[PDB]
Amino acid sequence: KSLLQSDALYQYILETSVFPREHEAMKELREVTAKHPWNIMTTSADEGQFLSMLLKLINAKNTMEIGVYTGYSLLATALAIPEDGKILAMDINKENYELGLPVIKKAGVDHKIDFREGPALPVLDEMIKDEKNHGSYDFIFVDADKDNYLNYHKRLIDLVKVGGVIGYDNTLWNGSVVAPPDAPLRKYVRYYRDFVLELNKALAVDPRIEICMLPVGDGITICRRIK
Amino acid sequence: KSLLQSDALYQYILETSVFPREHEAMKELREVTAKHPWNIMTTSADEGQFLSMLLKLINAKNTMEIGVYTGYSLLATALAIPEDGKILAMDINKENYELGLPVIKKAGVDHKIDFREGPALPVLDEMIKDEKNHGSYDFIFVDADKDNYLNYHKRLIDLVKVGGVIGYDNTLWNGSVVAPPDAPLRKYVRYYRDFVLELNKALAVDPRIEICMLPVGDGITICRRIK
Ligand SMILES: COc1cc(/C=C/C(=O)SCCNC(=O)CCNC(=O)[C@]2(O)[C@H](OP(=O)(O)OP(=O)(O)OC[C@H]3O[C@@H](n4cnc5c(N)ncnc54)[C@H](O)[C@@H]3OP(=O)(O)O)C2(C)C)cc(OC)c1O
Ligand SMILES: Nc1ncnc2c1ncn2[C@@H]1O[C@H](CSCC[C@H](N)C(=O)O)[C@@H](O)[C@H]1O
Ligand SMILES: Nc1ncnc2c1ncn2[C@@H]1O[C@H](CSCC[C@H](N)C(=O)O)[C@@H](O)[C@H]1O
Ligand SMILES: [Ca+2]
Ligand SMILES: [Ca+2]
Repeated sequence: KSLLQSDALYQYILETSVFPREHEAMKELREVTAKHPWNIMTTSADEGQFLSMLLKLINAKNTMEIGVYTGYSLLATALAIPEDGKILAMDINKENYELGLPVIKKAGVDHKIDFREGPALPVLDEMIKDEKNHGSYDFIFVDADKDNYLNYHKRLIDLVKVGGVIGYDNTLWNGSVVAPPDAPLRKYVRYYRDFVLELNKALAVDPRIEICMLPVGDGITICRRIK
Repeated sequence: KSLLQSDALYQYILETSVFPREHEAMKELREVTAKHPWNIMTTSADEGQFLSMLLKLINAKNTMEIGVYTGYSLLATALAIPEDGKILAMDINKENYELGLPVIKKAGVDHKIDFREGPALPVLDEMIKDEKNHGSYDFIFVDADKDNYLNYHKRLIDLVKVGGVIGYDNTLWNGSVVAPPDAPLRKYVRYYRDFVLELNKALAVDPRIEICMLPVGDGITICRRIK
């Protein structure tokens, strides 16, 4: 499903504004992923289209992605940034990443990707220690844990430059953020729900960023660093 | 009512992301606009936060607005852009602008507007004649009539520069594609749905832009100029 009022409205957007003129490598990868068990996690085409737009608009060149899976956001990112662009991508799996890596290579853009297998926090902590890494990123996309978002934000805010933009994905969490106390949901969404609400409250109050909650995909909260 | 899954969800977005960080008087003007005698068309609380983000992200300085009325989106733009730059508040026909100018004046940011009254089409045509008004606007937001959109685009595509970004409101027109010819929809909406459906199809195919249909309010299509 989606966050709009009708699956038809959503589709109308896809059929008229996304699928036509959408590279193909995306189409390919989106096809490969459909065969995989956890494909429910791949990000939507409409949202990859928005990310493309945004990347272009802010003319980003150096970026980071936490939560790669298969590679949809990644591919989208690499096809948008300039030829000399660079992306630091982190995921705990890796086998899932290689499942899509063939398509990224087939789009001749895999060279902008530095994949690192393993938990993201450890890495973040080591980067903080080097003052050279501070304010060194144009864009940072966060589509991983959830119970770890606030933790990431603590070091991410010093890694993104003032120019800004950190994207926290899934902030509307399937709407569960307003589900009536009596409408049983999947155990995982019920679990991650407390963290999202908490995450959102913190972001709304954080003086170092500007923020915009866009109901595209499962919701992206765009944060622009102001200090 | 919004275009999202539920009113609650839409409220959540405003409750957590807008009202709190919301600008000064955005609620003033918003309360004012609610006093307007006709109060016919819609005024979304989630647009200001969005244009603000968009505008600062592209570092807009020289912009233009076509279709004011109270000036809500106009205020937002004025507040979001630098005290430096100016806004060619192109025009509108009625003086609902006058009704809100007090607030925009009170928020002291009116010194950026260059309001003009009466049809803009004539004005665009003029501007076009001088080969130097081509690619001189950083951003253009169109929330005018509807049958004039396609007519404006034909001109607007030359007034915006590289990234430029032209935005058009109500591009999803409250749920355009309803149940096939058998839906209980007012004649008023059915009349304009025709121009939207068409506007959408054209925009989706124009090779000079990239576009992106975002579900903010009643729908906003962001167009980035590439050719
Ligand atoms: C970390 O986590 C993450 C997480 C993600 C999350 C992913 C999403 O996919 S969001 C969704 C994108 N994918 C989807 O769109 C497809 C998901 N499927 C759905 O949305 C569903 O169709 C249905 O929910 P539902 O239709 O609303 O139904 P419901 O459970 O709320 O049910 C209510 C009725 O069912 C029925 N009922 C009773 N007991 C049960 C039961 N045990 N089970 C089901 N029904 C019932 C009764 O009649 C209920 O009514 P009442 O008795 O209370 O009056 C599903 C939620 C299962 C990505 C990620 O990557 C970064 C990451 O890291
Ligand atoms: N602590 C952690 N560190 C790094 N990656 C993690 C993580 N916890 C979960 N992940 C990963 O976060 C991934 C993101 S899934 C969604 C995003 C992806 N860019 C896409 O568009 O498909 C999960 O697949 C998972 O393997
Ligand atoms: N030629 C014209 N140019 C601009 N606006 C016009 C117009 N003719 C009529 N209008 C009136 O302009 C109104 C604008 S409603 C715009 C509201 C939106 N929240 C925003 O601030 O962006 C239309 O509903 C219409 O009745
Ligand atoms: Ca996601
Ligand atoms: Ca409007």
